[PDB]
Amino acid sequence: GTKKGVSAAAFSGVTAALGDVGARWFYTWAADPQGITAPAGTEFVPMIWGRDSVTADQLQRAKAAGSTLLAFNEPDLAGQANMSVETALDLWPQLQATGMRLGAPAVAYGGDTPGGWLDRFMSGAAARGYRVDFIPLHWYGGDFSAAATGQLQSYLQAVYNRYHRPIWLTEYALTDFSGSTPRYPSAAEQADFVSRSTAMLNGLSFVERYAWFSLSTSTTPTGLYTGTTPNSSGVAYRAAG
Ligand code: NA
Repeated sequence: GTKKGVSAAAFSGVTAALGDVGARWFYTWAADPQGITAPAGTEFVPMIWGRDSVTADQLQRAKAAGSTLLAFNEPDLAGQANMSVETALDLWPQLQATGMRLGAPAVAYGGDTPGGWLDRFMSGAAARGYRVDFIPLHWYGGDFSAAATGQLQSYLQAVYNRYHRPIWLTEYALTDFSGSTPRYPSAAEQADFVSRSTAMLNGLSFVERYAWFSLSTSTTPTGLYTGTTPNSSGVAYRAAG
């Protein structure tokens, strides 16, 4: 398959972990690999994370580093890119002018909601004659049962049905963020979800790429690897197509 990728940072053993897990692509939330040496066959995808990365220098660096460009990360959240739709649209021509295959900003929430951030962005892009080649999404499930895969699927399908752009899933895991501090599944629940979700994602033609959040436990408790050693979730992700 071409779909399976990961987000990553340059922790000790990252090059080995990327190859071990079989990542076809990766990204780093930045315009370059952030110190990661990718294994052969693992494609880096640059990102323009927020307003401060919309510079001629960053855009040229991104275009030198890869072929596909991801736009702003969670502009809908104050603790992430924290950007209005208007600001994102006004910056958009600079990203579009790279000529790269271009992903929408990845909203944290509400991608299928009429009048939400993504909907207003896509509507304004269409009105302005802008190009948006694909839509990357984020999804963190708070229901840790076998039902989680179908919940994720329904969100992806809703966003595809609304805008008819191919979908990337650039962050996903089981994590309940409803509370003052994140709540996580058991290791077994997580590994089962990795298996079921990747099988689902591999069968949806409109999902081009997906990336578990994240490769390393140094990034998040939902990490797949500690150093070069996969946990049961990393083993399940490695086994996925
Ligand atoms: Na390029």
